[PDB]
Amino acid sequence: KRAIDLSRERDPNFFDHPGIPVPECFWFMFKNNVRQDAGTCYSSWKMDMKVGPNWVHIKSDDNCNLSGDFPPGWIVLGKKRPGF
Amino acid sequence: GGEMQKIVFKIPMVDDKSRTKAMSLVASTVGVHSVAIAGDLRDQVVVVGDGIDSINLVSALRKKVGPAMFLEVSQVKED
Repeated sequence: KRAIDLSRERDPNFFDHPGIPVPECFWFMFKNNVRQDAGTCYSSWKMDMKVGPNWVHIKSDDNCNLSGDFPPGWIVLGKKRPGF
Repeated sequence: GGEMQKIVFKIPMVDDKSRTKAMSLVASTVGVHSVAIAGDLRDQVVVVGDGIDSINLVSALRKKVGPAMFLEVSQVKED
């Protein structure tokens, strides 16, 4: 029931695939402040992700801030992984 | 070859048998370099490769593993 606080979120349950660069960011998807899932993604990059009812084009900046057209109730938030 | 693809599926998976079948099916698909099960619920199937027919792959997952949905389609940042 807390407001979204990435400092208190457990890390994503991720796998760094060995043949590609390690992605710099963790992402966390919430619906009305409840964590739905989490993963890894590249910084200074782009992806298409299913966020609730809609496909969303999400851009990441160099500090893992995520932007896109999130539908009502939903958000995807980023943060840099340790050491990046 | 080309810049690699990253495709993530969400597949409700009852247990580790289902997971094993999904990983085997994906690994046997043309173009796949690696596959892992990830996510908070252990139901994200993360696929990396080059020239994957994701159309056919989702169909095969739906027939053999469970009700697969796309979560993400992206390219790998290689530079």
